[PDB]
Amino acid sequence: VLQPWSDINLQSFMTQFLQFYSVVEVWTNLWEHVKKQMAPFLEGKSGESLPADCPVRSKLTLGLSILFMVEAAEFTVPKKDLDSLCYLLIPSAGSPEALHSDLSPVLRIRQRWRIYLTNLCLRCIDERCDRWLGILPLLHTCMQKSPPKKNSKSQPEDTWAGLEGISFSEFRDKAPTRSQPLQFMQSKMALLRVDEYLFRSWLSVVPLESLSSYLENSIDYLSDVPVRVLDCLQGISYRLPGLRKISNQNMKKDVENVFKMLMHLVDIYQHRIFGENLLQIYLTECLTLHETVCNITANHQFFEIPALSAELICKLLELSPPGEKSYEDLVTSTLQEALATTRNWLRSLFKSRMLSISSAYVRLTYSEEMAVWRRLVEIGFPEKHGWKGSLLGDMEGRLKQEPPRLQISFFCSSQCRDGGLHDSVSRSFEKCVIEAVSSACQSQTSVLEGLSCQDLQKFGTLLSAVIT
Amino acid sequence: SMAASRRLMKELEEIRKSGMKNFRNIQVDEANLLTWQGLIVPDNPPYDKGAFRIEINFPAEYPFKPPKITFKTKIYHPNIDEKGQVCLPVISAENWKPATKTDQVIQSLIALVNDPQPEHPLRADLAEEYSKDRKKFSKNAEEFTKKYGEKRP
Amino acid sequence: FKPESQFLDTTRLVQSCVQGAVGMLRDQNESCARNMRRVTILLDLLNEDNTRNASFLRESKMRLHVLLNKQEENQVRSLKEWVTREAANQDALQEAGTFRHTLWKRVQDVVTPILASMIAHIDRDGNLELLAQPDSPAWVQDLWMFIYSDIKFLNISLVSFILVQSHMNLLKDAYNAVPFSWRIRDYLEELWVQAQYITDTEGLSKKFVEIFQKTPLGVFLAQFPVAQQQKLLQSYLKDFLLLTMKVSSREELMFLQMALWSCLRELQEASGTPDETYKFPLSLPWVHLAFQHFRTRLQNFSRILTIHPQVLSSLSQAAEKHSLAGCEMTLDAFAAMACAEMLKGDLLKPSPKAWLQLVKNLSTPLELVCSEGYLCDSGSMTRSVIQEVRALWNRIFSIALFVEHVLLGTESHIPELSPLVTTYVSLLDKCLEEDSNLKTCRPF
Amino acid sequence: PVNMANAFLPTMPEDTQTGHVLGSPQSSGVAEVSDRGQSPVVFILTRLLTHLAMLVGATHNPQALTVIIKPWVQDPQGFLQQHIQRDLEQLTKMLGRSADETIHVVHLILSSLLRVQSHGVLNFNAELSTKGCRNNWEKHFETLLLRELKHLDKNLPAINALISQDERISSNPVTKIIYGDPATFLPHLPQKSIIHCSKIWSCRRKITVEYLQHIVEQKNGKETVPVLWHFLQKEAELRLVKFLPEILALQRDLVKQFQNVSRVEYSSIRGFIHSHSSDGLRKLLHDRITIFLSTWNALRRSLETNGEIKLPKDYCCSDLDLDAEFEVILPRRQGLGLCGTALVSYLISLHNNMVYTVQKFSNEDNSYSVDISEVADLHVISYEVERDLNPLILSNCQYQVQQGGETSQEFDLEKIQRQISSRFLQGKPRLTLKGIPTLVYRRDWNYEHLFMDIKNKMAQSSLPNLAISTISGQLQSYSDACEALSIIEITLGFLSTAGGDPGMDLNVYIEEVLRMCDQTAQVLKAFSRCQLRHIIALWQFLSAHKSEQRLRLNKELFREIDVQYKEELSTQHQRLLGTFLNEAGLDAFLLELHEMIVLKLKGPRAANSFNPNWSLKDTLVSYMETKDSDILSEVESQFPEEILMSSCISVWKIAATRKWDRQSRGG
Repeated sequence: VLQPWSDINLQSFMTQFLQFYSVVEVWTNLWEHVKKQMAPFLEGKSGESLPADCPVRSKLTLGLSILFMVEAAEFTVPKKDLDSLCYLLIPSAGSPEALHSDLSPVLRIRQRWRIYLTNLCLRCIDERCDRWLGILPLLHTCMQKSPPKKNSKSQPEDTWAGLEGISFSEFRDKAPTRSQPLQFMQSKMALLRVDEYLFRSWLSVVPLESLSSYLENSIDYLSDVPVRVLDCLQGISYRLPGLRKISNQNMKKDVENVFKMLMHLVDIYQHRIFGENLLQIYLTECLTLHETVCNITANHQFFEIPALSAELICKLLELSPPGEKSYEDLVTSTLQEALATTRNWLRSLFKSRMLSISSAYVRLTYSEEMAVWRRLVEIGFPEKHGWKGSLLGDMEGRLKQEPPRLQISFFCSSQCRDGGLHDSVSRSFEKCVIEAVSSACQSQTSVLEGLSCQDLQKFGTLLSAVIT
Repeated sequence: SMAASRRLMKELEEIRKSGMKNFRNIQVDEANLLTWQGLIVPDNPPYDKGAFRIEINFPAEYPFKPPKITFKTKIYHPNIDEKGQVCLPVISAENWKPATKTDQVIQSLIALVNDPQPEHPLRADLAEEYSKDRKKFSKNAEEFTKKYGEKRP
Repeated sequence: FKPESQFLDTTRLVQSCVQGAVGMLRDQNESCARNMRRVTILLDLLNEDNTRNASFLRESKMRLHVLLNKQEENQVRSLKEWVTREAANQDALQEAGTFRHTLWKRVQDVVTPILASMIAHIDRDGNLELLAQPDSPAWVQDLWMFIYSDIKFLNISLVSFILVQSHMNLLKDAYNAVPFSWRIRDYLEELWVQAQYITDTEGLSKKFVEIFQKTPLGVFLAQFPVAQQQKLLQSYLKDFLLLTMKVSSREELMFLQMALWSCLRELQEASGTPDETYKFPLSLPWVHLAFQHFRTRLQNFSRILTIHPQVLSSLSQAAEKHSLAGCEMTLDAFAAMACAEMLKGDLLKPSPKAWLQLVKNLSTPLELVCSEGYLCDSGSMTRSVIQEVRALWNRIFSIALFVEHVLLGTESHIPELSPLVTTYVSLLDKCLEEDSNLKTCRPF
Repeated sequence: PVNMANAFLPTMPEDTQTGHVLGSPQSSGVAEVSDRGQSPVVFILTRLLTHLAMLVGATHNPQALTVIIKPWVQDPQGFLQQHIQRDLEQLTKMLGRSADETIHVVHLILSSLLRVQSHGVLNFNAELSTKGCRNNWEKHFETLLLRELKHLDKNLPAINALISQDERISSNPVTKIIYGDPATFLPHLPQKSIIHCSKIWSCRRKITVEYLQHIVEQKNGKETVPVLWHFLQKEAELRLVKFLPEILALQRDLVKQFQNVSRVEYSSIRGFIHSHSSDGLRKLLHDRITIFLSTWNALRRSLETNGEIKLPKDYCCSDLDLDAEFEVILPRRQGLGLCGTALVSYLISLHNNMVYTVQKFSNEDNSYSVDISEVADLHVISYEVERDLNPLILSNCQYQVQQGGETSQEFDLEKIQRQISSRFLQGKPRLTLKGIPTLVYRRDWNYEHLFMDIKNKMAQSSLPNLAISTISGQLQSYSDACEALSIIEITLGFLSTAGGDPGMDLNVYIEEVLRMCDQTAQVLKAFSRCQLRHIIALWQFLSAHKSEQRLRLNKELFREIDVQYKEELSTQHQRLLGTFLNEAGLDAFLLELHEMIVLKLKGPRAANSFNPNWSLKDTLVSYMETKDSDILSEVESQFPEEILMSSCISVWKIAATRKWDRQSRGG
């Protein structure tokens, strides 16, 4: 009766099945009967190759029919039947969206089938989860288009992915013993042309360690449309604040890899990504990403991730083509906010003094500190704004907190090496050194007695300071 | 806003008690003071044979936004179109000031009616007619006033 | 406002900003401006003494926190550092005096418009009066708290002088007897729409009541005593009357109240004995069902009350003389009967043209009520009642035709035949009593 | 046609709108109802003759008609041929006769308007340059068309017989069995029968609503049956009235869910319809928006002509679809949201006009009136023409026969009038605009409406001198002044939208009536001796006080106003202001000045009319007549005229500093 595929035939099918179930061990025999209908499609048959006695020709139609049957029965299904059923809902050979919109009038009514698909997804929550990912295309072909709003303004990640009924938090945060999603990704990669929500709903579910791979093997996809980088950033800044403090090397390298591929994918194509006055949303998104990534590092050794975030903001500002004064106000505001966020982060995570001696062999309490200061100032920002009159001032103020004599002793204690060929932090160090020498020589206490200070350039600077 | 309409009420009272002897039969609806209707009665020829009905609408931003004056009676002027719109420099947005009371506007527009200005016309052809042959303009305006002009009070 | 700090005294802050919040609300210049009543109501139930007040404080703080968190993500995070922004604000720092007074003032300014919008979305038509009312049964407070703790059920949005609209154009201190009227009305409209579209018109009532029992509101309401649900029932019925139908009267309010109750009772008796949906006969959605089954026979009835208010006075005794609203609806028929009696009573007044007008304004409702298909199914006694009502309506309709033709003509053209036509109309009226069916031979 | 550049063309709707603005012929809109004062048949005849006129003009020179007709730029030939096809279709649908006979009748009209040589068309512009001459020419055209149309039925059989006698189509066998000749010449025919006669098997016309319009306008129905004429004049638009309740429910739901300003992020209508959590609501709203868009498309042709609310033409130019923008359906009153509001306004206006005319014709009195807050399904006129109107109108077409033998069609207007009146049109009350759903957009922060509300509710009076002295001495600090300003502004907002007692001084009001707890006791001591009946005055004083305090120290006193008003005064103007301050009520003057400045000099878009070249006297006397009634002559006759409004906060600075010198250096 289900043939041909129409709303009237679907309604008659549902009524007839309801009457059949009302009138008529029974469902065991029914399932054993439906398995013989299932098998030919699993053997790859479709269309003419299907058995002549098969009452259903299309496969999504029989998938919907069996979904209706299992919904009106409230029973369980064997695990081997999950792969067989989920193979039947993938819209294979349905790459254009025109055929999806042509099949939509046969499936007009919207939310009851949403309910059945949700309970199918929750019923396939079992530990097979192999052919599940093909249902989201149908779960989004009858859903709203991509909302152009900002992160965390509209609503949480559930509606951005378009699911709103599946909790993927436990899968992204567990022991990854099932690597099947990656191979399925490289198997059915050409699906995402059918609709747009699939990129978001798929970035939501991919684990952290495989997100870099999922990112750089979509180079052709991002060349087809230079606007899904927005959604990649949306996903990253959605999942980032939820993840807590990173204290490990696995997450360290995973985030390094994904950020590195992010810079690659942003850089290679063109400035054309930032067309149609889309720079504002990109700036807001990169600011939120920087804010989220800065608040999850409190180990003084994961500075490189904020470094790449700062470099991302740098390159995003650099590729902006000149145009009104609104853009200049926007860029001043975003630079000020970035510097404020970095300043607050370095205020928060570094709770201790500096170069406490404690051993007559004075050494830094936060030894991996100078590299952090160098790395998070070397990025390029416009000189009309701060980032040079503010963070260098932070260096000056931090170094004016230490006693002149102890700081001078540490200044060439075989730690502050590697003169960076007019490094700005090196110039700040020389300035605070000459001020400390001036203060020490202003008092009547001897300053140089035991310097094991074989580096000669800073001996020269010290001598020039003491004479002058 | 009614804050404005209070000042228009004061203006109407003072103009009615003072009298103008040339702008008669003023009427207004009390539920909406922002629309005045009046009858221009000129004194100088060739416009001494009829009177002309006018309507002045006051924007809610009055006294500050200048009122807009339209002519409800067809009149043969080089300065007023068939739509009735009239350009008065004392009311133009770039020359408006709040102290300009409605009686000064009425006096200025009546004086302009009695003595047209061709250098800034709204009907170019009538300006050319006045400039190149005064007699033709005289007969045309007199005939227009005769055929379409309202009955004098 | 995050639950489990002592970094601020939130109750003190809300008592300080309630006045400023309520000061910015604007009614429509005559719609029972109750600003002083609102602020007093809030400040006598924003305390920590009673258990209901403590739970209300917790729920209101939760609402304030969620609204503030939703509105904070719009900021550029330079406003998230409120302390730093306000400190760098020399103007307000030297305006409010000491630095902590300045910080408290900035918190007051930030919070007051959100609280104003919250009060606008809470006191839609006097919903605070129910919490203010003493000795109110437990159901009022319980549904108020259930609605107040459900952000998804009641979305409160924020916008500057904000306007509050009167849904019912309520009279002087009407204070609709259900906590949130428009909210449940719209939610039940949506639920009925979903039921009516999911299934066809064969099992609509069962699916509607089942899907109302599926919502958390239904399962929460199911635990109340039967008497409390009954009180809820007539309160909901009267406020539904007020919201859907405007009425310039209080007696007619109770009259259509009884009419809709009798319609609900008749709809309950439409099914023989399903004994599954009959387990919940005293429920809210039934009222909606009644409307969507009997809308015509309600609205037409309202017409009879609006065109000719005088009939109401007659009806004020008719309910006493016949005990209407027992099993089904006959109240529009009673209004028609009393109206017909008064029409034959006054008859040719000093202005018989006015009599023509007051019979012809009301012809169409009595034509519509006396129609087939108008009553899908009812008892045999109502069949006899409707038979005699069409009989009398056709009788007085022929009388009205006779009047509006001959009495109009003689008074308009030749005033010399009135004493004869006034007796001949009486003769034809008295000769048609026994046979109220003109299709037969003898009446013609 | 070159001489007809932007000339007043006839047979066009008037709201001037010169030109040839007409929609695409392939539209589902109105039936092109007649204009204000012309019969529709004469209107259509004149319109088709004029259409042929510009068709000939365009074929002579296409560019002239391209520059005359506004919308299209491609070609006039197809557009005009589609107009002519639609005109002939409407002609053959309206006239009750064969299409060949309708072409015969139009040819007869064209030939009959040729022998009317008697000239009485005088006093009209040949260039159609004035509306009066256009109406005059239309009046002559109506007169001649009536004179020609009143004598056409006596020539149709004769012309048919003469044309059928043409001895070149007479050889064609078709015209014998078609154009009025017996078909008995065919040998393959049944024998002569009393039922198979030629006239019994003859064609007859069909009854249609347009033919009803024709019959009621040709019989002078204005004085006998005007109700039917008014009903069929706008029957096309009232055919959409049945959809009023659900679209009103749409406006109600949109207002209820989105009582917000500048908070909607939805861009497409499809997104809204498809972003709802209920499928029943989803498909309901789908059907409802489909009906809304169909009614909008069918009715976007008379709103810009007779609708009470003026609208730009940028909304009725593009057809609405499921993927259209979002703001069209929002019931707003400013722009692009006025579509549905104006549509429902026109629907209510036509309903009210019809019920009013019907009452003024027959009822003469009715008290049955209702708002839009209880609109039901049957309350509005709801009928289907194919099932309701057609049978009720066709039931009253009597046939009359004579002894000689003839079949005449006659209409009893009383019968059909009583039929249609006693079914739908009677029992409809007078709808009022009180309860129309509408989103609120603007704000009342400007603080003047608050002051006039205070003056309406309460009889405001001046502040006591002792009270003002005590509050001035009590509020000498700046923080106290700011707290007093905040509290008094809160109470001002409270009093603007609520009542109060003119007595009941502010202290007891604050302490318990709104139950505002104690912040500082000093402001309470200040409020101890001020009444509510001076509250607005108190505000202004205290406001000025605050800014005066900002003048006393070295802090910037505005920090918000535009830089175009922040400049110093000239030397001569300083001397003039000093000589003014020499003798004047400086306290009141500075109070009024600060009341002015802080309200409207707010920075950007403060120069909409406030051009910085005016004088203080002019603007002060322009303001002072609004709500205040303070001392007058001291600024009318003494204040200098050459003050250069641009630098007017400088005048306030000078006045405040001189007042400081008065108060402090004096004592």
